[PDB]
Amino acid sequence: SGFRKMAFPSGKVEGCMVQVTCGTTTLNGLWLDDVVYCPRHVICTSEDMLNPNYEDLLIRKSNHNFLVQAGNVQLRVIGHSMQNCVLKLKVDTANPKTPKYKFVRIQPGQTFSVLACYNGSPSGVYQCAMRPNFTIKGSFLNGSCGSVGFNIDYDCVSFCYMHHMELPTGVHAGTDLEGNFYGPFVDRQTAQAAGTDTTITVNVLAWLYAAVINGDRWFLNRFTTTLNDFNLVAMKYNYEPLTQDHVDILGPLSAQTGIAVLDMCASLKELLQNGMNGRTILGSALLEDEFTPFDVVRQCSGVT
Amino acid sequence: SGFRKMAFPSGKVEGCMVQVTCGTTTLNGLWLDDVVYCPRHVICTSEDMLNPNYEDLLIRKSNHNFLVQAGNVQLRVIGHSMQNCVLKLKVDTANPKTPKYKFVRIQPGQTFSVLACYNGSPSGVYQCAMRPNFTIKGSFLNGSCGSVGFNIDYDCVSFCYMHHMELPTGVHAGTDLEGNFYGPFVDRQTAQAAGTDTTITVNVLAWLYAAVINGDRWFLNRFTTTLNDFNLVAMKYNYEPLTQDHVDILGPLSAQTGIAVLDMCASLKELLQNGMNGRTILGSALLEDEFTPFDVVRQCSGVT
Ligand SMILES: Cc1ccncc1NC(=O)C[C@H](c1ccsc1)N1CCC(O)CC1
Ligand SMILES: Cc1ccncc1NC(=O)C[C@H](c1ccsc1)N1CCC(O)CC1
Repeated sequence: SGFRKMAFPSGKVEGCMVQVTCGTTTLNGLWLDDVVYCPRHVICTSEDMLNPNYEDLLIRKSNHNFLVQAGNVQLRVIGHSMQNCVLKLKVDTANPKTPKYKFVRIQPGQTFSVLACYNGSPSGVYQCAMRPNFTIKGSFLNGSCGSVGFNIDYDCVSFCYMHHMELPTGVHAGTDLEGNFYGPFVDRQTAQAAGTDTTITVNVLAWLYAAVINGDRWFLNRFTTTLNDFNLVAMKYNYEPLTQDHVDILGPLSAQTGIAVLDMCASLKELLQNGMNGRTILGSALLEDEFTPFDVVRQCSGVT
Repeated sequence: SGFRKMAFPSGKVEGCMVQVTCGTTTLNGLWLDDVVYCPRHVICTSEDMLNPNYEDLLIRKSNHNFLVQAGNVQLRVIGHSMQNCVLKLKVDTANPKTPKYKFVRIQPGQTFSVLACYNGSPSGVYQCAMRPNFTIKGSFLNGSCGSVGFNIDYDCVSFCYMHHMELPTGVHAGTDLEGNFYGPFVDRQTAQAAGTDTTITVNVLAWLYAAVINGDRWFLNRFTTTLNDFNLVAMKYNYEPLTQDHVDILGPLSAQTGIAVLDMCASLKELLQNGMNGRTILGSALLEDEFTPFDVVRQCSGVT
């Protein structure tokens, strides 16, 4: 009973967080095996944040300029390299707390947990989604760079995000663990506007199925629709188009509740057209889109 | 930038979770030092869940009947006792991962993180609040009993909740770590209706200050009010009365934003009277009450 925005347990990731300092800038690093991953903007000065040439700035840096501290103990840096927008600091000690891990590049719509950190210390954990405009609506202050996003599959942590930038509109941009930014964002203090923040339709449907499983059923109507009819409505409301792939992924939720996907689309269509009329669904007065069909199944079944 | 429902990092608590089995019932235990804490209803049979006499049922149990497993290794039970609605299983080994800890009994309005567990394994972490009717709106399935609620102050975990029951209305009831239920709830399969779920006014105000700090300012009006006038409005909308103690606790947020507490009360008064008019605040279409003034300060300052 109940449905909450739930994050993965953060323990496995807390054991990886370290502090990285270069000159006067301190941010967070991710220590996995004998490598510490951190945003390359740790090497940047204030007078050159507008147009930094990272290859040129990195030439002035040596192994001893990267100060890596794990808890209150210093790690010895024996190598450093730049991979896209991340630095990889080879240390002389493998992290004894290295969990089983993978690096994955997620697609928009996919959710993940963020372990927000400052000075290599965790402050909190929250659930996020890669928005369709490749931003994330996080909670990050100065010093949070290098904090990571991840998913967990039993004992394996799939790292998907590393925090790099705050856009002038208070939304967030970052990279996968290969240093490639999600979206068109660049690690420089320049005008970077985000595109349309559309709603993740498949996630809203999954959340409506979670609502039905938990007893919130007022929004269920006597209607049905087609993928094409639904998508005309979705386009009007800045919702992502629904594909047959999305219909297939919602299959288990459709099977559990006995509500066909296209019937749930018709319910969503009426909620978009009429609003909630001051009513709520799973304690929300808006349509939640940061639960994937996988998250709903996981939470509703109790996967550990 | 940004404001999220954030949980404490769960690592310190994950290292305490164990599985406790008595007969055919398996639930979660909290292993701190050489004691495992778990709900006493682990000893109950199905044919006696209506009116169990726990003292009498416990007489038929011995140390060897409580199976405690930490990871995949079995703990040896050398003593057992009942303290209110929790059992304390003395084991022969101190938990090597025991964090610094305290047991606290929280008041309604206070928030905490829950590490939901099944079979002694963590499934997720989410943020909760002790409702004014002493229930919690959690996300718990069968097998989640013994999962705990907690707050963290740097290196010290203050355990405040242990999950025991699901009420017929899908809300949750449990105890502090001394085994005393929050509210009037009892650990038996009987009719237990919850009282009025009123809104935690001081928390809503704190969240409105967080909204102002993060740029959502449309709701700020040209008005002010008094504690007495505000409280008449709060009573009408099933909001908890605001006291001078609450005004004092909001002081730091008032000082940071330059918005007097009574002016923020007047803004809240107009939001209650007029609604949001299809607008949102910190991505919510309703007034959020599960952030305390302390949580807002913590998140907005970056405490680790
Ligand atoms: C400030 C912040 C808040 C929340 N999340 C992230 C950040 N950091 C940034 O956006 C990085 C950026 C940068 C550094 C090197 S090249 C570009 N940033 C440094 C801080 C500075 O005040 C203004 C530029
Ligand atoms: C089922 C559940 C879901 C979410 N959170 C908690 C629970 N468990 C309970 O409410 C405990 C209760 C009990 C056991 C011993 S005396 C009373 N409960 C066992 C399960 C049973 O089906 C019906 C009674």
